[PDB]
Amino acid sequence: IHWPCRLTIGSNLSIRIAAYKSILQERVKKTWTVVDAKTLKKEDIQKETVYCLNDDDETEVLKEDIIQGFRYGSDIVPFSKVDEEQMKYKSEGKCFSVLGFCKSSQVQRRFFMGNQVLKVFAARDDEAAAVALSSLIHALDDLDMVAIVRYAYDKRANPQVGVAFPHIKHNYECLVYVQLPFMEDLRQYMFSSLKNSKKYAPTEAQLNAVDALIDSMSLAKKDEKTDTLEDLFPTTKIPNPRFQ
Amino acid sequence: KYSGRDSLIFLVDASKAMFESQSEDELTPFDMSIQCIQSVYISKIISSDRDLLAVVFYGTEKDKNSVNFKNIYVLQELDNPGAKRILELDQFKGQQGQKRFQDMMGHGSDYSLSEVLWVCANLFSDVQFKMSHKRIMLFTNEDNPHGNDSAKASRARTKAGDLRDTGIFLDLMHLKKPGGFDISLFYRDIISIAEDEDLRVHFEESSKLEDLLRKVRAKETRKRALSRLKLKLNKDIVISVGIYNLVQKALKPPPIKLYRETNEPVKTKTRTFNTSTGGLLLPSDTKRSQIYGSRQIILEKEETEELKRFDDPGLMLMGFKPLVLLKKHHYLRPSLFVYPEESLVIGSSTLFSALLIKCLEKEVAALCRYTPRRNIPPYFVALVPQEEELDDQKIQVTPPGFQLVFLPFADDKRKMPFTEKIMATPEQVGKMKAIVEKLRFTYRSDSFENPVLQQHFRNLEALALDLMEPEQAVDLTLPKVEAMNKRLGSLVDEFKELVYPPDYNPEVEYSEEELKTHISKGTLGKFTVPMLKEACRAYGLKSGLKKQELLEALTKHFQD
Amino acid sequence: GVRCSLLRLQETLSAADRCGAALAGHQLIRGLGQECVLSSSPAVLALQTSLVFSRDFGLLVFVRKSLNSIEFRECREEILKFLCIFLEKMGQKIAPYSVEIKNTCTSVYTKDRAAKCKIPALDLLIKLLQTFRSSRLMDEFK
Repeated sequence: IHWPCRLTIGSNLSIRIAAYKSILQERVKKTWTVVDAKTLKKEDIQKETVYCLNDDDETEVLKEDIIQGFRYGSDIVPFSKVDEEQMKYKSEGKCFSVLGFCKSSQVQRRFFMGNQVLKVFAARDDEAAAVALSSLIHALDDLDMVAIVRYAYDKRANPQVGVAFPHIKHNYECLVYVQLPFMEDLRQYMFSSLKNSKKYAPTEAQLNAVDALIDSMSLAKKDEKTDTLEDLFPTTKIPNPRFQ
Repeated sequence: KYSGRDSLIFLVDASKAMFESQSEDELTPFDMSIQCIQSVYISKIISSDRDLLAVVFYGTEKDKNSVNFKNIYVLQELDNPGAKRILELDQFKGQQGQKRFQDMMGHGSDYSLSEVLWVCANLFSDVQFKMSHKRIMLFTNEDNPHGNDSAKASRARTKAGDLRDTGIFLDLMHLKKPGGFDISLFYRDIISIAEDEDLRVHFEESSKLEDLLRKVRAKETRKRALSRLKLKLNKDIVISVGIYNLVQKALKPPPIKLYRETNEPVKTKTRTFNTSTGGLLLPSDTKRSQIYGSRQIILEKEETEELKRFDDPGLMLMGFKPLVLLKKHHYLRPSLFVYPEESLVIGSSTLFSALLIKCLEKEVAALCRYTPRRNIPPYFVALVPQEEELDDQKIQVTPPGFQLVFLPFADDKRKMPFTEKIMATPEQVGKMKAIVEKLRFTYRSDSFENPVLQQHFRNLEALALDLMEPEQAVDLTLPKVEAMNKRLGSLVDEFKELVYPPDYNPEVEYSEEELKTHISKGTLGKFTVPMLKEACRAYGLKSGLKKQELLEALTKHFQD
Repeated sequence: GVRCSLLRLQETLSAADRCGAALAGHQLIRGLGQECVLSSSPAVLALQTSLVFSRDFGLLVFVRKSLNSIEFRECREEILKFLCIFLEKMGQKIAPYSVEIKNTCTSVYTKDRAAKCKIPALDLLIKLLQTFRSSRLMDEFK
């Protein structure tokens, strides 16, 4: 589906844009409904959360007598639904602002997030903003460096940063958006080096054997010697076997 | 290691010169230290709310410690940080806070500097848990506590060395005061971190206290395996690896239901109640079901999990692919990390290291079938060999190993509409290049913070310490529109004139009779969905959401 | 066993800083119970119930008096380990004050959100160990 927005640099430079959805994990639409094994009817079944007090149970504790609460340290601070809605972050609707431009080497495929990828194509059929966007992506592609973006879906959705690589093909021309990690979103671990170790250093015979192994099980042949890596069994075209 | 919790003990001076300071707008060093300790508390309660923190004022007139020692006060003992512990500390901020401390604690009363260090070790030794780290910051505005008595200095040095031998690393965050002396002095052989520094004699500013980056209010530290799988090169030869995650989405802790009258947590009890005939139901008389049109498919609970089982949990290697065949566009899930582990299979690390070396030598990536749990459908993965990268400071930033890359299936790829290729020209691609070069940026991972999480944490702080107004987070992901516009210059308008055409702006009430007459009238038109819904609800007929549902049901039933 | 049980251990759940002295309570409950080996006229069968199970200063009620004590809910669990295996004496036909102890055990079941194999599976052996040695009075259990 169409997703209109406006990519803006500074304050007065704006290009009408349309980010179409791209590769995203897809699940099964239908759902499993619990049904009693006596007449095959859902109406007979009935489930409901029943909040119950802690001391010697109780008759009931009603919905209207329940308020939110957030753990903060060893104790609990009583928040509330209305207070959450009142005092919280408030953005300014959908936005695709550009923070800046960084070399296309400081972002790496490992530091990606999100369950989706976007392809910010152009504006609609009017070929006015398309020229500006194509100029931007060509300036990013013939040169190097890539555009960081502050992207937000709606007023309610949280704003996220990301990268917009140039992506030029013989049929179309557009950028692609993928989320980046935040500061709290990042985890650093400590691992022992696998090269300076002496116990697990493999000998020459093992190296040659595994070299022959990986040369035998190569999944790509340089057929016709035309500098084309003709592909053997590729995994990006097999349909998800789970659904079938 | 895993179950150890870091521990911290502060040590705030309370000398006479510690309180009195220069008479200007600059904070008195005591208020600076109290604010910094409060900031550390606030940072450490939101992040890793299991460490131990305690504060031990020294130089006071009173005394409170396990072993009776003069002029040493332990305001709090080692425990998890709490809101009440913060509120017990903010009463010392300001001149009124200074007077409160003076009337409640005192000042002067020359100390020994050794019994305080002994006391700190006492609380460190009184914990019944593990001790991952032991640190003691020494907030002080003086650098030569002694010198008129060499015996006290020697005793302090001996006790500090003993603490270092025990495994206690103290690091003083020196406070600067008017004058000219904060010299490297009888504290140099005491700093057991022994941080590298120029050690310049004539320091004239506050020491490494701004280094706190005060209130980094977002973190959740943890290291765990997350899986322990077998990598089957073939049917019979298998190696054992662990599947860590380097980057994972951060979410705010879930809310807890509370009873309004007593403000105590209420336990929930979800149970499938009777069939309007009384009683409770078995997991054995409630089968799962699905409906497609008029066909109802009835399927048991275990058979539901049986239809999504393909392989045993493990990585089945299926070949090697050149790195140039792994396109950047394709991406589904955050990339995981693989390290060789030697608990299930001995000798996995050697084969893993040989495979890594000869796989990044030939710039190829292992292709495997990934099944993380017992009943998950297989999902292909390209194991990209990630070579270890290290800084000059011997700090690991990209640990060696294999990195998962989830290759999407063809089901997970969406198709774009046809678009017309329109290319730019020279003389404006150059202008775009000039603008981009004028907007340089050295992107770093530690650049931005989640604004929603930051706002939520600040709101919680305001609601737990009655700050009378929440702290407004500076939204780091907001573009500096005015600064970047001023830096850009007038070339943006040259761009706009160059391509954009001059004319291009870039920017109830119803009853029986009316429905009986309307069904013959046949409109049910300006009749809104909100009022169709209320009619069908208050009348009691079955209702849905789509308009055609109600438009058919009411029409068929009301007349026929 | 010793009449000073009230003085020695009811003081424990009265003071602040409940982190600690749980081992002291464990020592107290081991001392009061090492005397259980004696079998010649214990004369404490009717004494314990009014002291360790009473609604005034009992110990099974020290779950309703332990709800707010999270730090003394697993320490309470560890002491009530032995407090609940204390019933391990199947050599008596006496059945005094068993009716209310049945629902007391039921309350212990419906009180603790954790230690589910430690507080439970440690209670409700009163059933099948102490109860169902019955059908002579049988007023409420079934």
